[PDB]
Amino acid sequence: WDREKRLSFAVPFREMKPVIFLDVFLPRVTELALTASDRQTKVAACELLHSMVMFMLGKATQMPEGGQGAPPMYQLYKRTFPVLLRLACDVDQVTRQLYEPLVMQLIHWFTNNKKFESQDTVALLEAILDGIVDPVDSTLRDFCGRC
Amino acid sequence: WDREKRLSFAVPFREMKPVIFLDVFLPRVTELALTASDRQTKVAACELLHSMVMFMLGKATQMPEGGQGAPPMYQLYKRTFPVLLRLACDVDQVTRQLYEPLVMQLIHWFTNNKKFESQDTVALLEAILDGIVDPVDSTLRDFCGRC
Amino acid sequence: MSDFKVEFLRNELEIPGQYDGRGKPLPEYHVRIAGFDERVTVMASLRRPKRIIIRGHDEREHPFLVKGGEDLRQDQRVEQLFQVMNGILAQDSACSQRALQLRTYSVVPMTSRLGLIEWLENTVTLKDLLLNTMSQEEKAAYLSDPRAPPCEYKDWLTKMSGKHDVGAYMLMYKGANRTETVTSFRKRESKVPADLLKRAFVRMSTSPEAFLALRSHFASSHALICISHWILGIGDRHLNNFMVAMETGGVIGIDFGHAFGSATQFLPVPELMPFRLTRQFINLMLPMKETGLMYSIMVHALRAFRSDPGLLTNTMDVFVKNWYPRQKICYAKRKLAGANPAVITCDELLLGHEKAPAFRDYVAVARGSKDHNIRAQEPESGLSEETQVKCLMDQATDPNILGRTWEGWEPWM
Amino acid sequence: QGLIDENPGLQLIIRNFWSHETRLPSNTLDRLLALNSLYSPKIEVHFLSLATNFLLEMTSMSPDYPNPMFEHPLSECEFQEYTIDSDWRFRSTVLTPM
Ligand SMILES: Nc1ncnc2c1ncn2[C@@H]1O[C@H](COP(=O)(O)OP(=O)(O)O)[C@@H](O)[C@H]1O
Repeated sequence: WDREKRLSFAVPFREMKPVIFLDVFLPRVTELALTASDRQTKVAACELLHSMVMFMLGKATQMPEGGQGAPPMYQLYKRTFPVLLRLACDVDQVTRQLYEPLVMQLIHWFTNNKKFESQDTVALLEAILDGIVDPVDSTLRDFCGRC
Repeated sequence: WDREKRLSFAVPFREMKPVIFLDVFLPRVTELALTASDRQTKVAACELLHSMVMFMLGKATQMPEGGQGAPPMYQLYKRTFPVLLRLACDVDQVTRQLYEPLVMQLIHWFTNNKKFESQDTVALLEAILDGIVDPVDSTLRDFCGRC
Repeated sequence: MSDFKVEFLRNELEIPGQYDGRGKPLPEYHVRIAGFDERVTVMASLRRPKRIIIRGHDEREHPFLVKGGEDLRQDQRVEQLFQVMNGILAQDSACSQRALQLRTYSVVPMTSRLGLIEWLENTVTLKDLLLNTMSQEEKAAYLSDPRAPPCEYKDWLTKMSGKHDVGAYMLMYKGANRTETVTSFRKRESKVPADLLKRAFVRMSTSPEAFLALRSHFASSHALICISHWILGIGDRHLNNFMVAMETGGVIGIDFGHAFGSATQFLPVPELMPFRLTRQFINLMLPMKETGLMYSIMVHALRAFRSDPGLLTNTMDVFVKNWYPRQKICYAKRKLAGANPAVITCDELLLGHEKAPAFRDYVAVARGSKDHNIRAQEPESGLSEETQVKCLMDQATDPNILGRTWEGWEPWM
Repeated sequence: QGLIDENPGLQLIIRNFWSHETRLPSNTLDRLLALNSLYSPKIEVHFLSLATNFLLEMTSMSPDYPNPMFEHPLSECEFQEYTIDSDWRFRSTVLTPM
């Protein structure tokens, strides 16, 4: 999902500081989050993905790259936002309470004055719109509307 | 020099992570840097202040506060820039080589597209101008001009 | 262009070239022109095209690479032939098992001197990809290193009695023994970094489970495109002229400013390369070798094409409009029926230019030495697909014929 | 008393003595409580510097020590390294246009 591997984590051992790339986890973690059967697995995955998307936002603000091309983590946002969306307004009450507020918070952030212009907001809006048009996920429509 | 103490450092011990506020060092470190007599002390101080101003820039980009008032570390910039300036074009060759490039680099950064508008650049420009008008530091004039 | 506003008394313009005859159109769906943005950029090549960005009915963009000055009708027709080509590939079972498909792109000849070409979104130029992956250190080793020509080549012209930049090749073919040229070519190729594309892909694929797939797919795509091009799409394989789809790994044919024959009839840039099998592609299948996946897929493809030749032979009669076409099509049918690719390229040279002082040595180069080139052993006609492909391989990758090729057609990549 | 000795060499040697693991404890708080014992009236004028040096040089072997303080640079600009000459010379010393 990304040419070069952002989401650099530094799992903080004591005797050393190795780096673990959280992006490689993500494409499978998200699939778990949407469609896992065992609900313990699903809720655990959802809580991981909440943590991980929060990390995306964080590593974004520690901008390593101020534009001059595709914004960093845009490529990641494009494919994590539809996940975040249709995983909100899922029909697990726990996931719903966990992600509906976060999607609202994300929408909030992505019209904060700082980087109101950025392609990241462009992408998120594009995601919401392709969320409206969603053919099958009937209930996704309503949350996308509220979004 | 600042109401609330930015420049939060986390001197990285092993068994714990205490926080040391580098800002309290600064008002005396700078005086050392400009006017110290013992040249070993002076060069050491200069190298500390280079490190410390670099830290200012770093902690700036880890914006904890995106405006909505006085930009953070503006109050610090106002009183560290005249230091940085007139400490460049000092008459110690080591300090000169160390800080003239940094002042050029700072001027460079503070017209990078990202935060070209910020009051930080306003302050730095105001500093350069009050550097031109400097009455006594004759040689400061020329460096300020080049700046 | 600036002031297009959708307005009455004006028939709405639908985005050029949005029809493909696999079914009744549903003509309402097609996106129609709705003004188009600024920021046209050029593509940095001779006959500078530029890159319009048309936005339409749907607010999703549609870059179309406006391009003029050429009788694009050629490109349109050749793209249509790939279309039928891809059909013939699909309709077989053996080939379809591996899901081979050339990728076509809409060519819409707008007039005698203008025609849009749909930009393939999310793709990068092969030499662009290559140069992009190389380390900034060695990047200077192509931009400018002590061997000022990308690898010693333009300088080596002088060493081969060639003084000036253009046309000096017209002399080297005289005294070029099979050794000093070949040894030089080995050297220059060696200097160029190895494990390039391999690095690019390793960067591309997530987990080693994916590298093998993407490699198979790149190899298949480049293979199929190569063979199909040998059928007709010869010529002008500048490393700008192979696009690689970052998204999916396909190698997509790009330019066809010279179709079949148009490569080698045009004397000032004599070309004896039927394929593009230069080093970095070989080195990709590193532990394997050429004649690994690539040769097999060659065999399969060519066997497919010859199954019902009329479908493709007696389709390129679109050259209705002596006659050069009446004979280039003849070469085509000859090769499809099976001729020593050396023989067909030699005939191409023989018709190409009999007035130059080289066509003796040109023909000699094409044929290749009997001792160490497996092309020269086969009969001029009546070839079996196995033999046809294998001979064509050697003719493509032969160090000798490669090494003396045109600068620009970067034979080392 | 030796911790201030005139020769820099013995200075380093005695300090390295007092910083080996089995002399002053290895964690922080046990160090901070220990350094109070490392004091005498005569070591005064330097005692502050000496305490600081001990504490930080135990910081020196912690894992974040070489890990760069800020994860990303602030641009794409290429970074070179240059040494500073510092050859026992100041700046107003060589007459101008030679
Ligand atoms: N289908 C395409 N999609 C996007 N860009 C393309 C496409 N085809 C060509 N290009 C651009 O066109 C350039 C090549 O121009 P080309 O079509 O070969 O005409 P010419 O033969 O004059 O170069 C390449 O550098 C590539 O960047």
